[PDB]
Amino acid sequence: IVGGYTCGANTVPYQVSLNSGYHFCGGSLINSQWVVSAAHCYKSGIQVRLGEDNINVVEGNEQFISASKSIVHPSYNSNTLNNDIMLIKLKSAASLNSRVASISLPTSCASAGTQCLISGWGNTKSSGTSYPDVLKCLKAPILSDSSCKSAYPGQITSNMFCAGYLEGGKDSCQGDSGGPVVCSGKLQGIVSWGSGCAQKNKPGVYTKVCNYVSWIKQTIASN
Ligand SMILES: C[C@H]1CCCC[C@@H]1Oc1cccc(-c2nc3cc(C(N)=[NH2+])c(F)cc3[nH]2)c1[O-]
Ligand SMILES: [Ca+2]
Ligand SMILES: [Cl-]
Repeated sequence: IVGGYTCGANTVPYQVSLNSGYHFCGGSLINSQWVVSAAHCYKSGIQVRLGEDNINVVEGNEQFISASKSIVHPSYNSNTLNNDIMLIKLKSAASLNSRVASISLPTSCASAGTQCLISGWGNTKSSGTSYPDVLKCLKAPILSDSSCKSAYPGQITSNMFCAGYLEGGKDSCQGDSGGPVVCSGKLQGIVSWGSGCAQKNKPGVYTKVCNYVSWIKQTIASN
């Protein structure tokens, strides 16, 4: 997160860290046994780390659970990043409490101007690499489709939306990939891609989760 602030320990209880010996992507807990992340964060040997704040210190509240299976969306296109969503099933259910909680899936899509919370342990520099120990937060609005398509002509599909600041300075970045974009208590986006981080007129692009609720529910119900 570039230009964001320290969230405060456990204030984002649905945030998870996907770990393979180091933090590589974020994700969102949607029930006690499933996490939603981005398809491009897929890899084998994933350990999901819940209740985290400092990812380099065991401070208490952490639950480390291995992924039993990862389900990348069948129509995921790694060249356009269209359908960039993945579901991860945990080997055992997590114990939910006030520090580890699931976030709700939306019943409708959000409108331009909605203010959302984006969080993660991704890079904090737009020019260079500085990865934080604790969770960073950024409040950012969903942009209109016209401004998004004007920024990324020919690359935005109906399963994506832009959120951020066209002036640059505040944005999600590499490492935040797979994590949550929550608006009015509902998970509306997944950090997916963007050109650089916090650059002027190059906002972040997020997977539009409201277009995948029936898919998430049918897939969870059959696995
Ligand atoms: C291929 C996976 C393997 C595990 C590590 C993440 C990597 O994926 C990535 C590699 C390099 C950059 C990104 C990335 N940059 C990003 C920048 C932005 C933004 N400008 N708001 C964003 F929204 C998502 C991004 N994701 C990214 O998601
Ligand atoms: Ca920790
Ligand atoms: Cl276009």
